[PDB]
Amino acid sequence: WTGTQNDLVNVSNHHMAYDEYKKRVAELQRQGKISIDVNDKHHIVRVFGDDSTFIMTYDEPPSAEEVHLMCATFV
Amino acid sequence: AVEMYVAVRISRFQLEVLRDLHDLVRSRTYLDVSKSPLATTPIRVVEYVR
Repeated sequence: WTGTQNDLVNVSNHHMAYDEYKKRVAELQRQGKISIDVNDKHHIVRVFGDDSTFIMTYDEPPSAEEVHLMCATFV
Repeated sequence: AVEMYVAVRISRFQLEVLRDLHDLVRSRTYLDVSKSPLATTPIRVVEYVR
């Protein structure tokens, strides 16, 4: 059951990280940085054993430095 | 002397003369943003409170 355990753990902490990343992004939005109207709609997490990926979609694509700011906030 | 035998001349001219200094003032219109300021951020719908 090693693969099942690895993918169960990997998909668990991802939700708890996204939960607080949303709070940090909301904090940045109320101040002047990422700006409003940059809000994701669907987020999908894919796990294959240890390795995992995270995909978030947007209606209006944020500019280049917005991507850096949000990626740094998430990491 | 610096001109030649035939002279080129002008028939009509229009110039404005004034009699008093008080007449020298005119008027133009402005917006007075104190009560009707210029707009920004046009009307939008509400979908993302935060």
